[PDB]
Amino acid sequence: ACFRMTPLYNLPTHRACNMFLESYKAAWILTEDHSFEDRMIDDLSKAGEQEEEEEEVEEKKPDPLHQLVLHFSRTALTEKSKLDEDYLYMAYADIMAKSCHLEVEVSFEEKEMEKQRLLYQQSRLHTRGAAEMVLQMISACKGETGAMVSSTLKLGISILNGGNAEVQQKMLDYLKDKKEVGFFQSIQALMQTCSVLDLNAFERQNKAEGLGMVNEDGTVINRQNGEKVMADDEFTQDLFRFLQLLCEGHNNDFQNYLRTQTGNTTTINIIICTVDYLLRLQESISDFYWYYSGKDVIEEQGKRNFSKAMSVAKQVFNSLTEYIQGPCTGNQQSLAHSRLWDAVVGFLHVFAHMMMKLAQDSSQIELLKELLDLQ
Amino acid sequence: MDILELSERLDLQRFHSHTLRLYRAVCALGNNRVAHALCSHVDQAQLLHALEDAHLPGPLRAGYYDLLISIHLESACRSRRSMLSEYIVPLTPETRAITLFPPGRKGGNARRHGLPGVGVTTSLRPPHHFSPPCFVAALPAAGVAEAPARLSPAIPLEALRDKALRMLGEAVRDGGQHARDPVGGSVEFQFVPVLKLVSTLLVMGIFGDEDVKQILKMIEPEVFTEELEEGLLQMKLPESVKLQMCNLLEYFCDQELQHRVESLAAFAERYVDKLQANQRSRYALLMRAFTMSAAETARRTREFRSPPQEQINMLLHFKDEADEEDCPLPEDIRQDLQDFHQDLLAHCGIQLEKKPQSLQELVSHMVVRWAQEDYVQSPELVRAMFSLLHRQYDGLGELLRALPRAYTISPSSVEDTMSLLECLGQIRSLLIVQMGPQEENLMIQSIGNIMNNKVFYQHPNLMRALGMHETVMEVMVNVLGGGETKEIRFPKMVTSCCRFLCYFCRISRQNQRSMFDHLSYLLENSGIGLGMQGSTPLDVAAASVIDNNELALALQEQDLEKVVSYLAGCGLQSCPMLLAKGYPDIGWNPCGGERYLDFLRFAVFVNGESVEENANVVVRLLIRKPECFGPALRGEGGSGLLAAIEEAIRISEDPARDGPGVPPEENRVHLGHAIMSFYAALIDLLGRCAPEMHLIQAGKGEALRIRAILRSLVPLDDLVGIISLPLQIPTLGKDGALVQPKMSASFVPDHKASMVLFLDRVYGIENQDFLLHVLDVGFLPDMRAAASLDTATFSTTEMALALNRYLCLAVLPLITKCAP
Amino acid sequence: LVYYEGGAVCTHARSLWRLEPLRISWSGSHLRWGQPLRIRHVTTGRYLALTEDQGLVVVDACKAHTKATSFCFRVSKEKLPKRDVEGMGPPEIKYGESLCFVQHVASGLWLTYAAPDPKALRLGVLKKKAILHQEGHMDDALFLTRCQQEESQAARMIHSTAGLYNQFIKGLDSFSGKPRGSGPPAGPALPIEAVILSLQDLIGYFEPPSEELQHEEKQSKLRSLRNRQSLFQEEGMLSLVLNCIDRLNVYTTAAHFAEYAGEEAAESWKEIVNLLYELLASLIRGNRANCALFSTNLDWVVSKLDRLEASSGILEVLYCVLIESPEVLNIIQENHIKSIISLLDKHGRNHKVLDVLCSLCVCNGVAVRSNQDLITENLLPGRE
Amino acid sequence: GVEIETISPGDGRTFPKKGQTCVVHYTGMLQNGKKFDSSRDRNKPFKFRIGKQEVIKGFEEGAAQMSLGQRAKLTCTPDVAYGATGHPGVIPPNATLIFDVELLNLE
Repeated sequence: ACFRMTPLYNLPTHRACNMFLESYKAAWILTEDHSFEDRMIDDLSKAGEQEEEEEEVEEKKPDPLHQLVLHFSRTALTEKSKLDEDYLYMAYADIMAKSCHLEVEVSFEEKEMEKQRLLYQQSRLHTRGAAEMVLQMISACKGETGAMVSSTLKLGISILNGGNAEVQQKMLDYLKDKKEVGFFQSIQALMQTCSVLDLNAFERQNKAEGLGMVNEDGTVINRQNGEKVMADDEFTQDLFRFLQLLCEGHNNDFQNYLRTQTGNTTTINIIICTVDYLLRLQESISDFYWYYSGKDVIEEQGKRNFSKAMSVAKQVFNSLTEYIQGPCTGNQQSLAHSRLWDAVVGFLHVFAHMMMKLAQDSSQIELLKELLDLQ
Repeated sequence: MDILELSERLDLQRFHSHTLRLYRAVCALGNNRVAHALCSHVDQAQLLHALEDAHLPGPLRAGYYDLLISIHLESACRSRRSMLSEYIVPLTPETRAITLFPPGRKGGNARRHGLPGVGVTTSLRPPHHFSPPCFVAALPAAGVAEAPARLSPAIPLEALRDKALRMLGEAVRDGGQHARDPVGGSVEFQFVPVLKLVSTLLVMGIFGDEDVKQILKMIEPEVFTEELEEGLLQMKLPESVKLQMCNLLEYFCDQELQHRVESLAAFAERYVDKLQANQRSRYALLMRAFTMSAAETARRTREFRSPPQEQINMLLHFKDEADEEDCPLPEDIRQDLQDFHQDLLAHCGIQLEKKPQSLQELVSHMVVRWAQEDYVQSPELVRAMFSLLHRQYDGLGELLRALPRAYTISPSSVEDTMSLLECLGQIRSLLIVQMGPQEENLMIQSIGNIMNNKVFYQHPNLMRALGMHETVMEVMVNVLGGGETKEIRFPKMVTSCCRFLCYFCRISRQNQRSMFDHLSYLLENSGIGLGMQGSTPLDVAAASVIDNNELALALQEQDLEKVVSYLAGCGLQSCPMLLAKGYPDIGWNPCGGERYLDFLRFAVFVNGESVEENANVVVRLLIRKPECFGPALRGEGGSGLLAAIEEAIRISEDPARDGPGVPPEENRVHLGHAIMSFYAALIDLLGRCAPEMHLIQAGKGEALRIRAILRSLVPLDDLVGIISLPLQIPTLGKDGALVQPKMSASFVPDHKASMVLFLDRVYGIENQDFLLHVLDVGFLPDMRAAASLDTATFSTTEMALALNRYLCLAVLPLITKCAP
Repeated sequence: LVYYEGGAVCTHARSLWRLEPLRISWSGSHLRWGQPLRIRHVTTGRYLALTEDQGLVVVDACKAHTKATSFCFRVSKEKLPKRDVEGMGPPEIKYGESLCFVQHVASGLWLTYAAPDPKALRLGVLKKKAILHQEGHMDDALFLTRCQQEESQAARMIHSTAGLYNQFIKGLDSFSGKPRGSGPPAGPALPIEAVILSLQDLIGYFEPPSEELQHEEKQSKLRSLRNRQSLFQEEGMLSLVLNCIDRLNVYTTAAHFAEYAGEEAAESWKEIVNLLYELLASLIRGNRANCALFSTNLDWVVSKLDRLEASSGILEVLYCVLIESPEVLNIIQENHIKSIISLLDKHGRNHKVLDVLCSLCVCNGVAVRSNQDLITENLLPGRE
Repeated sequence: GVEIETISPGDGRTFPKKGQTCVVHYTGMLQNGKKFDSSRDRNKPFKFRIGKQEVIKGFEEGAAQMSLGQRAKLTCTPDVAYGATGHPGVIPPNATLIFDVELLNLE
């Protein structure tokens, strides 16, 4: 068809404009970047020019930014069987999230400037109840994964960067006095729904790219439609990153809270469930080696599936490290009485044969060095 | 008594206010037939006078305003409002005149922003339809569910908009007077009902350009000066009317977004033409480049040997300036594009003193002012204002979320698109109303109009962008969910929708992936649709799978195991509708089974080749549950397939057990044939699940195992006996008439073709002795039969053509294969 | 008959068993292993035991002879009752952990589900009957988990609630015929004061939270109200009150009620019939399940609109169902609509009637044109 | 089958025949005096084409009887009106109709 395929000038004007628009947005508008998030928070954080009366009572009526959090708190505390998607909550949560970070022998005297500015930016949010709003939304998603809970976890990380001490204090206090079970019920449900490596789906994808499908109005070469393996790879990453940030800074009080909740009616051991998920990832990474054990070289999509699975495994190990550092004797006993050892021996078996196979050539120097930092 | 007396008679006022609420309720949600009836009780003169009656009480005034809106404006406003979310921009000279900024001389980057809602909009929106309210006209001879749907009652709109502008001016000036006697009894009762009318007329587009100019002067005079009278924004209004203020602004902001989209379409119109001309000239230069070039021309002609989708992507790929070498566009066109990007982002206010000087700055300043002045207590008002604030800041994001619904159309097909938009209007309006026969006829006519509209094939991308497949899916979901325990009421429009979705999938592959995301939902909904006969939703599921390899074959194992569990139930229980029609009781449903088996046939066999991943999985699911195969081959108690085919022949040929015994029903179930077709489908399905020949020689362990499994389940000898089983041959007799059998109640060549496919794929013919063994027992009488029936009379008969297709599709290639 | 039932069945009050010890003092002491103690069902007021004709079954408290009712919670199936301690003693048995095997202290038999699974369990909901097996299976381990105090208080209330109204119903139908004439009543005097006091207690118990409450805590009060109302309907008193109205409503007036129940109950007739209607409204208020149950017997309330003893209560009761259940509107026929319109003619211009009519036109944003046309057909052209 | 009664004399010599549109400012009323319809509330004359039975036959025959420019009163029985079927939600079944017909002009 290529040599007989009609040139561009022969296309009708309306048809040509139709795919012209989608190409223009994909190449010029999506690529364009607009930095307005910080200026939005700056505008919403000023409760100015209404203080002409300066009343003694000083009830401290909420500033515009505080009104967002209060409105998003009530829509999450209201009683609904299913929590629906709000495009406005998507936008404002993402704006709040990416309005916080804003980021070779740099010295520590100017290094502390960015940190104390970041702490100021997080203080701008958590001083208005945003920490509890995040807690409510997580306990309100009922274990149903989606863009809503992903945006909520994104905001919780952006407000918890560097392990904010007072933020962890507020989150722990709000859980301790509310004594609600649904928060950890959701955390367990979301984590249990996290996807693992799938050989059958990988083989199906390999056949799909072998066929190499094309559309009608033109042609896309080796189409990059959504991969059915590690589709929620970033969601599994930042869920454990959020859990790690909650225990970061050796918050022993919260560390014992994860292992057991004395105030709560029922106890859900997040640490044990975390080990169970790591076990499932261990099996999936083991059989994905065993697929390539007979083979000699690792292809392009294969090594990408290693890279993203290993990055998730790294995040899991960092979260486990933060669970037990301090040291936390309760967690140490829980790990001892868990199935962690089976994952440890299985990973060691995997690591041996990855290092031996991948060292035979210089084409997997990356996948070796990202391997090496994982153990 | 005087109506104004109700300001003291609180007992009567509350009741009559509720009466007006009831008048809105009966005419609510497009009940235009009742709305015409209410014109008798409350007329145009009363409603128009009641608008201007300044001494009317609060609830009565608001009730009368909202009643006027409900009777005359709500249906048109609702349908037009839904139509505003899509931007179908035709290519017309008036579209070509659309620009981001009015022609001015302020600055090279951008000029002052044009007045919102002022100008021309070429976006396609259906015109409103109104029927004047008359009661002296004769009662129509047409009955219910056949007569055309009533339109909204008419009312003078130019007079209504002028009265609204005059009244709003009176209210605004009275607001500035700080009077102690507000109209209706409060500021809220003075401003909320009139602003609802203003918002509704603005949405309907009744107001003209000058009318919009007057409104902008009233809302904010000094900012909106094109080049006491205090604007609305300085009137320290209560919370309730602030919501209507936001509703006005999100309309003006919508108008600005539409103006931007139209400008993009106009720029696309010009840019495509000049880019095509440049590409044509470059192609002509390439035609003479072979004199002064060599084999490196492949990189220059890569554009013309590559499809246009990435041609434009390469041509447009010069934004970051690090890729200018690849792009062959001249710098004048490159300047044209980057200039239009510059004023486009300037129009969105990216980059380029208390005066806002624009709607974008004014809305943000006002909303922030409202929030910081007091603690807003209305959650809806909070969500309303922050929707506006987000839209003002995220100028590009809203454009990025509006471009996927944008589309351009040919000027010669505008009336056809105008018609399909009108037809889609009823379709959208019927999802908010309980299903009825009257609505059923209207939607069936609407669907047929979509069929007869040629644009439905010309532009599938637009048809996908409108998302009709979604709406037609939920209008089914209402029916399936409604009464799923008892019976699926009104199947007439259900089969019409299924026929539409099935006809929709075959349009293109992208239309097939749109349905592909909705299988497990649809298959789940097909659990109760088995009682209904015709175009079942299962056929929609199959139609989303046929003739597609990479996309359509990603069905999950959970889907397959749940479908085969349905097959197990159908092979375990009789059809309830069959039992209800007096049919003799047999412990399994053949029609339901054969319906599942043709779906599983399409699930595993695509483009003449079996699918390895689907084949073993489905065969494993059937082999776990022996009841799926039916009463035959169950194990112990499962008779041979020759016994099953024989008893199916006797049941079909002998009445009083083949049917009700009391096709006349046009889908008259014949049990013996249905059982026989079930077994034929089962053999056909296994044959299509057979491992491929090229895989057999590779020595694959599971491919060999699966082939041995099918050979062990289905013995070859019974298949030979089925081939040797005779046909019902049409004869010549009974005054020379065409003595022909009943197709759906007699033995057919199609079931024999299903036998042949299993033969040529599972067992195969490898030696002469077994070749000629089958040839002289079953093939020779049939092939002679087709030639004998090939005469001056019977050659055109349905049985003869059945033999012709049967031999030429499956039988004849098998002997052609085994010719050596 | 006691089973091992799954789903939301056992999160209700039917699965509440009281560990009543044999000790008079320190009955709340922490349980050791194998302490003899009875088992009580609070919602029915009966005690678990093993009898002769039908094995391990719950029996009336009057026949809890401490032999077949006493049971011991043993650590394992191995063969293992110590002295009572004047205090809590050692805290050993934990809530949600510390698995126990319940064995009959007298018969020495262990709890176990009935092994056969019939054709009902072949395709239907999986519930298995418990049999006091001689040796027991391996998976017969049992968990003990906490229950909330407020619902436990309701559980104790629900039994006395059944007892008083069931006894009242038994008193009521005793004079179904047999007019008193001029002599004494048919039988024992009715508990009018006890019933009325119970009605006031239950109506206040089911009062919805006030509007002016803060948005946060109010939602929790809604959850408490939904839970308590769901339990009461699940225990069946929504039907019981309907029986109370059905028994009383067949008498035209209080003087006609005096002919059967006696003159002493004539004065209280108006009060009891009203308060039952408000209690019924409180039960059905805000509940999807309870409002949806009146679709089947929708004509019951509609048939009683013309009664003069209680019109406001019945109209508000009707209002609660319509404003929550969309499917109830689909059941409404022409006769009901004309009857509701007749309420305006037989009771004056009551504005709540129009509220009912407004509710009829639209359910939760979905128009019901089958009822809108009937309303405007029967009401608007009359002009009266 | 209808009864007419002139109210104010107009032409008295010209009759509305086939070929010209009939324009009226009518005012229909119920048997009990409950006004339900008119044209002057809408402030626009009502135009209808004589001949194709688009309007009710009693009104048609009355307009045919009465002359041009002559204000009239009509009376339509249910036998010549919607009758037993009745106009839905407007006119009750089997209702006598009274019309304050003003044939202002033809064409």
